[PDB]
Amino acid sequence: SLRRGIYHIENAGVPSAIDLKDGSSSDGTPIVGWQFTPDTINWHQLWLAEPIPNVADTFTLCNLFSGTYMDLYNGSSEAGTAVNGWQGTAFTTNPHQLWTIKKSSDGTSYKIQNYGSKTFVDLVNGDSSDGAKIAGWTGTWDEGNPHQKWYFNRMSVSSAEAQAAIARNPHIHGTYRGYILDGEYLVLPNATFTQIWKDSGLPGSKQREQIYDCDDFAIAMKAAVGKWGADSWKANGFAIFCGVMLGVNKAGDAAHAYNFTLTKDHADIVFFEPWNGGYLNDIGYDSYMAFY
Amino acid sequence: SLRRGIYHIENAGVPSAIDLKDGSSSDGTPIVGWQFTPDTINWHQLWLAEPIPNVADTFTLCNLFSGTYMDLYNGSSEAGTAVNGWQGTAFTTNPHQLWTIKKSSDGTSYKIQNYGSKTFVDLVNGDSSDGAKIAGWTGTWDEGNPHQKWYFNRMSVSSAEAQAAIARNPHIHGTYRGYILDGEYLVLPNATFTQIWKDSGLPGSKQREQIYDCDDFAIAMKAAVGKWGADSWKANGFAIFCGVMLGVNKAGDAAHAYNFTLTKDHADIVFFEPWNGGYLNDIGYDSYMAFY
Ligand SMILES: C[C@@H]1O[C@@H](O[C@@H]2[C@@H](O[C@H]3O[C@H](CO)[C@H](O)[C@H](O)[C@H]3O)[C@@H](O)[C@@H](CO)O[C@@H]2O)[C@@H](O)[C@H](O)[C@@H]1O
Ligand SMILES: C[C@@H]1O[C@@H](O[C@@H]2[C@@H](O[C@H]3O[C@H](CO)[C@H](O)[C@H](O)[C@H]3O)[C@@H](O)[C@@H](CO)O[C@@H]2O)[C@@H](O)[C@H](O)[C@@H]1O
Ligand SMILES: C[C@@H]1O[C@@H](O[C@@H]2[C@@H](O[C@H]3O[C@H](CO)[C@H](O)[C@H](O)[C@H]3O)[C@@H](O)[C@@H](CO)O[C@H]2O)[C@@H](O)[C@H](O)[C@@H]1O
Ligand SMILES: C[C@@H]1O[C@@H](O[C@@H]2[C@@H](O[C@H]3O[C@H](CO)[C@H](O)[C@H](O)[C@H]3O)[C@@H](O)[C@@H](CO)O[C@H]2O)[C@@H](O)[C@H](O)[C@@H]1O
Ligand SMILES: C[C@@H]1O[C@@H](O[C@@H]2[C@@H](O[C@H]3O[C@H](CO)[C@H](O)[C@H](O)[C@H]3O)[C@@H](O)[C@@H](CO)O[C@H]2O)[C@@H](O)[C@H](O)[C@@H]1O
Ligand SMILES: C[C@@H]1O[C@@H](O[C@@H]2[C@@H](O[C@H]3O[C@H](CO)[C@H](O)[C@H](O)[C@H]3O)[C@@H](O)[C@@H](CO)O[C@H]2O)[C@@H](O)[C@H](O)[C@@H]1O
Ligand SMILES: [Ca+2]
Ligand SMILES: [Ca+2]
Ligand SMILES: [Ca+2]
Ligand SMILES: [Ca+2]
Ligand code: NA
Ligand code: NA
Repeated sequence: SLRRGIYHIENAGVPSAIDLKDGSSSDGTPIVGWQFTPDTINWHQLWLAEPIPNVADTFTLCNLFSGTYMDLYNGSSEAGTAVNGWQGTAFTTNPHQLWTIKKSSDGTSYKIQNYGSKTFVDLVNGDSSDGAKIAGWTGTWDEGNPHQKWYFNRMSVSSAEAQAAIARNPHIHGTYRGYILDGEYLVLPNATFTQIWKDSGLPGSKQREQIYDCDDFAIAMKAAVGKWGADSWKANGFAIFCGVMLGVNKAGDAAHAYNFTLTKDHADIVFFEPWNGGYLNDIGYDSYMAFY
Repeated sequence: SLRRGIYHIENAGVPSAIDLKDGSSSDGTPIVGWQFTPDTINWHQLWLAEPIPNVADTFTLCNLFSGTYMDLYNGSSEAGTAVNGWQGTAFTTNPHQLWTIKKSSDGTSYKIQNYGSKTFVDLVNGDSSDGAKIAGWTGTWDEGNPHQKWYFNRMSVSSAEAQAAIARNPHIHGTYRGYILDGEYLVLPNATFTQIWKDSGLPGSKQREQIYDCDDFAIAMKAAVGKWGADSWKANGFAIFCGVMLGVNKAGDAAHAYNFTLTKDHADIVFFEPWNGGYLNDIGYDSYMAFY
């Protein structure tokens, strides 16, 4: 089954993503095909998939920016029926907003079936245009039709995935303890991570003994990413990935506080130095504590 | 010996504190007697005492606000010599800024002797006026003269004192681990702690599942106290006390993140709820992790 998480949903036939037009929270805002930039935040094109209990392979899809739900208009089974953003809730019984999401016949892309209508999310005519209609359409689970096939490009990690990435890092002290704060995290491109750092005001902060030293920089950077999360997204039920670590050098006579993020493939952590905005595979310390 | 730490220095004869006039960083700013309010930050009346290596019971005294040092003018041994704020460094060899500080004959108050002149810090005539002259004056270590006797009212804790306060709290989980970030901390009155909370903007923050929940509130409050430290004080070599704790309820099926501060007597911790600005002796959780 598709994991709970945040997805960038990309048509299998043409490089168009599922896009809530202008990110509007208005009821009945069109959901359309739109081009995208890899290794960015695609602000209108992120979807939180929430599994429904006691309904196999069935989800709500909440737009991360608008906090509104992918909705088949009046649940109609007519081919060409509008797919829109609409107000709802994560565990609604409204079948207009319930979507069965299972692998296509190519074993990699998915099809997205409305739970009520049993019709499929369809990029009409495979139109690659920006603002191309997406509709509910007749189809089958097994057919090759790329209009109705969608890559779910996973943008989030579970706490368990983050814990795995840390555990397979070689720069962890024997005495390490990790403290998990949330359940599901949006992984930032370094470009975005860096922009939050710049916007924090840390780049202009002076290192001062105890009163604003490494621990103040690291905790300030985490607070700044936390604030950016709440201020940026209207959806709930996830966090933004930004770690704090305390580390000790090899000689065991110097400690340091710093941040860490995750690679694009979600497999490994990268250390961030909030003094100078550097990314390092080796920051010259072994982490004895992390919270994230 | 007097501990390294931050002190509010209060005359034994009249309720006047040692005050750097208008907190000015200007060289030659008068240091004067001035009245004070207990359980506040007395902005111009806090002094960081830094022990000198290989000189017994001898210190620099740095004004926490100005970052300038208590200085006997031209190191003169003449009675009535000005005591001023002056630019210097924590481990200076300038005897104008070096002060031997040992218990008076009453065993509770101290006398403050210039290391160069061997004359004593004197509230001239015991004048209780706001802006009364403080000078270097002839005297002895043993005499009762209250003009030259000074209570060192300790405003800071060592990391060891903070660790003791946590350890004698009854709301600590069996699995607790504590992570120490700095060495010496200014303890805030609750009135000040509360004001930093209000000024953070947290009072108007909405609790949102994962994206701005208890851990975001607690880390935001710590960052806010860290920022207030750096922005408020020009001295270095200390931090502001504000803790983060993670806790678990008695049933072991609910966790919470929150802050903690220290009592006026520095002996115990008090829990702070950054959701609503409440202080609690029991927040209904046992702490399994803290960083401070
Ligand atoms: C190029 C075209 O592809 C397929 O048609 C699609 C449509 O496919 C879907 O709807 C049709 C009925 O209209 C049928 O139910 C099919 O099984 C289902 O996948 C649909 O995707 C529309 C809207 O984008 O575009 C095309 O018309 C195929 O059936 C056609 O023969 C033809 O090869
Ligand atoms: C009331 C007064 O108290 C004492 O005199 C102090 C001064 O005391 C100090 O200086 C004197 C010499 O002027 C002497 O060296 C003494 O041992 C030393 O403590 C001084 O504090 C000034 C400035 O505030 O005020 C008083 O004059 C005492 O010696 C006097 O006899 C008298 O009791
Ligand atoms: C918030 C906004 O984001 C961008 O504009 C969006 C646009 O974003 C996508 O398409 C553009 C080209 O139009 C790029 O490929 C981006 O990488 C995509 O994410 C669409 O989502 C449309 C339709 O909803 O809305 C626009 O606001 C960007 O161009 C803006 O400057 C701005 O940052
Ligand atoms: C059958 C119908 O179901 C609900 O109305 C849906 C509507 O539902 C959502 O939005 C409305 C406000 O328009 C309410 O907030 C619901 O709580 C939401 O779930 C949308 O799905 C639209 C667009 O497809 O269709 C309506 O039929 C319900 O509110 C109605 O009373 C009625 O039961
Ligand atoms: C920063 C400033 O602090 C207060 O004024 C100081 C003053 O503070 C002390 O004396 C006042 C009465 O004048 C109260 O007792 C305070 O509790 C004391 O801390 C002195 O330090 C003088 C001399 O240096 O400077 C003033 O600025 C306060 O009254 C101001 O509103 C302001 O907050
Ligand atoms: C003997 C004298 O000592 C120093 O001058 C002090 C002076 O020292 C401090 O302030 C000056 C600037 O005025 C420098 O930054 C020093 O580094 C500071 O330690 C003050 O103590 C004043 C007031 O009592 O007295 C001067 O004598 C030194 O700079 C001189 O060259 C000279 O060696
Ligand atoms: Ca949480
Ligand atoms: Ca610090
Ligand atoms: Ca530190
Ligand atoms: Ca959180
Ligand atoms: Na399910
Ligand atoms: Na010493």
